[PDB]
Amino acid sequence: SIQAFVFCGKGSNLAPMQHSTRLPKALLPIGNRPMIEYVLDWCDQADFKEISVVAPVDEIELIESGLTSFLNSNHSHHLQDPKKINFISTGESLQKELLPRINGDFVILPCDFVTDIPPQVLVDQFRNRDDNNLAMTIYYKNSLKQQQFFTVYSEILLDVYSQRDVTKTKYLQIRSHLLWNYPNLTVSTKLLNSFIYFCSFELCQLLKLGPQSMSRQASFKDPFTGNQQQQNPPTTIFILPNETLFIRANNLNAYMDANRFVLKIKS
Amino acid sequence: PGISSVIPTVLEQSFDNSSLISVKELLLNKDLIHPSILLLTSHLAHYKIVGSIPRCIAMLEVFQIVIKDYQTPKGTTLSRNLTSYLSHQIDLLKKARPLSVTMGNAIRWLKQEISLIDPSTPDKAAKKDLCEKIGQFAKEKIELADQLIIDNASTQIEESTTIVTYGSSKVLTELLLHNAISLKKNIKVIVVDSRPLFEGRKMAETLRNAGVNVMYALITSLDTIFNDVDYVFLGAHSILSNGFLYSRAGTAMLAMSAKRRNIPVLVCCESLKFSQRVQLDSVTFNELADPNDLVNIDYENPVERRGNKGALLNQFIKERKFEKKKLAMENKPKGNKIGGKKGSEGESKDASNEE
Amino acid sequence: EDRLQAVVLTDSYETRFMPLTAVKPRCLLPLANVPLIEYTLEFLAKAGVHEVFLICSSHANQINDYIENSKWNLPWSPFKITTIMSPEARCTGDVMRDLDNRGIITGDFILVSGDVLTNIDFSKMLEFHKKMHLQDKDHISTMCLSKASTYPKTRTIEPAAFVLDKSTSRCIYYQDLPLPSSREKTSIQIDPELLDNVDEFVIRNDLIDCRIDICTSHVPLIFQENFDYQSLRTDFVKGVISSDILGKHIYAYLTDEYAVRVESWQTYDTISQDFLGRWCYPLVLDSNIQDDQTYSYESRHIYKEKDVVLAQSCKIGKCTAIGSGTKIGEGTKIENSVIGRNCQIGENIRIKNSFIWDDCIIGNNSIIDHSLIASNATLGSNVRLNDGCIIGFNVKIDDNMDLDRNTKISASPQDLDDQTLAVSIVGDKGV
Amino acid sequence: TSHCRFYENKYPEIDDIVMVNVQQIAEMGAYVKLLEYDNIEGMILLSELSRRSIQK
Repeated sequence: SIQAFVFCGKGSNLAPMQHSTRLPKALLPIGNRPMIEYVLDWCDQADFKEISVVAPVDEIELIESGLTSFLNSNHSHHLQDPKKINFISTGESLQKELLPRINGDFVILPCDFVTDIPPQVLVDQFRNRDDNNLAMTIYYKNSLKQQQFFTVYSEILLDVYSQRDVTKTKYLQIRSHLLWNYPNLTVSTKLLNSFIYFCSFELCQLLKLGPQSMSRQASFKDPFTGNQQQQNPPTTIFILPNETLFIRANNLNAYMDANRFVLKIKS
Repeated sequence: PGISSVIPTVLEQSFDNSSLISVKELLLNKDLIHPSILLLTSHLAHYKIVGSIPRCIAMLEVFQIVIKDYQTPKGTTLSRNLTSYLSHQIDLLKKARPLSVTMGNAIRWLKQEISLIDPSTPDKAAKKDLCEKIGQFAKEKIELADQLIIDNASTQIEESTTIVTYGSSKVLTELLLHNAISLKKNIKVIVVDSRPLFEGRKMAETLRNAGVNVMYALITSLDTIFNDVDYVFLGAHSILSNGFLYSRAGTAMLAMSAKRRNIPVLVCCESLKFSQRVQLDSVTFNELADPNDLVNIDYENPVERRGNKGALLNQFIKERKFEKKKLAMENKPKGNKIGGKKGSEGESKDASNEE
Repeated sequence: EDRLQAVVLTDSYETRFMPLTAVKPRCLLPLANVPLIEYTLEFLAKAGVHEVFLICSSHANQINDYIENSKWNLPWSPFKITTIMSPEARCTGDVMRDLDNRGIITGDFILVSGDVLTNIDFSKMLEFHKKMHLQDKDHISTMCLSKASTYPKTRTIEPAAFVLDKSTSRCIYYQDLPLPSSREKTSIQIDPELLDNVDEFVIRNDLIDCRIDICTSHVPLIFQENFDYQSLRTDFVKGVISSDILGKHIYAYLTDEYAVRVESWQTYDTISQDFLGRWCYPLVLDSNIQDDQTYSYESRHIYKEKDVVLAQSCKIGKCTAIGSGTKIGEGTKIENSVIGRNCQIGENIRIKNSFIWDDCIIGNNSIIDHSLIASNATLGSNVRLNDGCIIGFNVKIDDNMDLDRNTKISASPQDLDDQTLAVSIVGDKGV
Repeated sequence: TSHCRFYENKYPEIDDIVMVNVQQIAEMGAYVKLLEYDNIEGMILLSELSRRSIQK
């Protein structure tokens, strides 16, 4: 009924410690408290039973060791290794592989986490409002140019479309048939997406018959068009993306931010 | 079980017959607890739609699901800890929010069933039949009862009628729908609704979705449509062996008004709604939720606003209490129609011997 | 902020209301026995205007007469009414230019375009505007917005678009598209210049239109400078914003209250329906602003005026209105309709979301399923119309008629179908 | 169209067994169509139907 997956990879995005021969992405003590410790704590809070961590080509035993020693654990944590890995997909290829072991619902959570917010309320939201998928966006760094933008809805709370600024046409575009049903659409500037995914019961059919998603974003939330043509088959409750806003200063990892995180922690 | 008590709000000097508060937000849940029940509790905590009849059905469904999930263990027998589990569940339900007579009856029936089937029988064979029997029971003591009610209404109700109702009496709604679409007759249906619950509004919406002409009403006046109103059905929850009714909100007021002006009121119910317990006032057993339904300034339910309201303890002594279930009278609801077709509420327990 | 002067636009878009307008104009026609400019006048009075500018052009004489009749020509009020002359079927640029040439205003002036019915307080808004002005020199105009009627599924013609701000409240862009009949465009481009100066952005699509602007002493100068502008919403404000004058900003304010401008027929119908319901509180028929009308609220959702004669055995519905001196024999199955003052009726009116204007003589029998009857357009015997049917001026309807959806009836006693004199689509006589 | 008897003759005998599909109850018993011997209605009175909630 309740199981979770922990994504782990290799330090490709980070620039100035990560390129060492024996040090992994999961075990990085950059800012006092360990990186995967937080994740473990979160898991514990969430009351999830059989949680399995997915491992890449690099580091096979180190993660196991981390899981076992150092720390209270008690619960049966197991480290499984899929084979089809390229990194040219971060975890999509792993997700595709692990699907018959999912009995009910699963949550996607990376190895790197910075958390301060209450985390039960996300789960509760996912449960209650008849939501298929729910993601999170958090405020810009408060402590003392070209930016990234995403779609929001605030009074029900809903998500629509996702585009960054790396590879796109210079001017913005809004579809017509994806407006006559669900009218009001809002775009915010300050918000930063943490890349946390929640999945319901019927999602396993997509990642075995016809995959298209890259970096776990393309063919997951954006194909919710119930107008115009009707060509791509919808899987049944209609396809609906969701988003929520939170106050506390803690966010994602994609660019150079470790140094800022370090500055932040001592408060 | 987990964690109990630790909650705000005073005991209240006026009206304290039953305990007032609970488990809403989940933390450190036990391994053996089925999540469906938890989900149901979460729903009920802030529910709009269900009332009396569908709740019981939902409970039954949940029980069936649980049964389906469970198999006879190696060490412990089939009748070893099942009863204990049931008791625990009941306790949890009580903790969440007080329950109905129908639910109790269902529980009793379940217990009887458990008593009936001997543990020496083949296990697979047992629940195969047990589940079927449960299904049959569900069909009979609910859907068939509803059908019977409908048929009673059919013979009695005149050639096209103006109908007035209150609450979320699902059976009555169904009947109305049938009248509108299946048998096809004129339906000038009037629905009344209060502040704390938006049940009436929901009913109206549903009717609109089916294509029905509805008249929406509130507390401030009722008589404005009366002084014209010809035939009325009341909101139902539970019946007593007095001849009285334990129902929702200002239904009693409506009944009184009806008594005063022209014509009495009538209520149709299920044959397994009746109790053998008795009471005669709105002080006996009060059904309570948190005083928060009128804190938000009207309109919709989830809003979150900045204003003035929110003084439960902030200012120099203030209490904002309410009631959900009240006492409906006897001399006015002359009609009672069940699985036994015809009779009066003056015959308060004529069917209790027959069952 | 004492002593004010404003310019109001009336008879803005004729031919948009295609069935009507030939001798009697557009704005002169009532909503439900009461004209639409009256509300505007009331609003102006509430505001505190001392000098009123008003434009007349098409069928102007009658409008002028009506204005004269209404009790504002006398010096009891702080304001006087003056007429601005303009050629047949005109825009707003030319008129603005004319006004500029004439040259009177010193300080603040308000331009209201279209047909606006309001139930809102504006003193606070004015105060806010003043405050904004005090804040910084380079500041232009104020605008109003409101949340739309739930879901736009029946309202098909106009879907608005606004890109606003939280702190200072500012917008540049606006867009409209059709779609439900035949789809076309699926892309809209947005300004990428300077954004991070204010940081916060709130985009809202479906909102109720009115077109109101509280303007400072900049607009006429701007007009004088650049003579290429035609309309204010599409060209002017946007132009001003787009690197024309450095540092110039606008202000915005939101109100949830009912305020709708009229443009089409279905919209008009919806407005009428809203009025029939108790949606408006400063504007209801029982209060009576004119002090000559005697309408009062009644049971089973009906509006009525004194003395209405009707024969025995009746059947009445909801959200209706019946005028004074409406002499009815047998019949009436009234469901969701407006009927004007004094209507002689022979027998029976099957009413299913219908409409009737000022002074209509109806003969024998009519099965009506959502249709409108205009002023002095008398109905003969046997009237049968489907949904959305609209009749014009002086239509002397005789024996036997059948029409369907989207059909339009003329007013001329010029080009359009369904003729006035001697029947409609059963005989050809007239111009 | 669905008709025709299952056996050789139209009308049943004495002591023979038949299966019935019920349509409506109360007032008489069950004047109902047969699935063993023709589609024409056959009736039971409210006495031979039950032995040991019956109307439910």
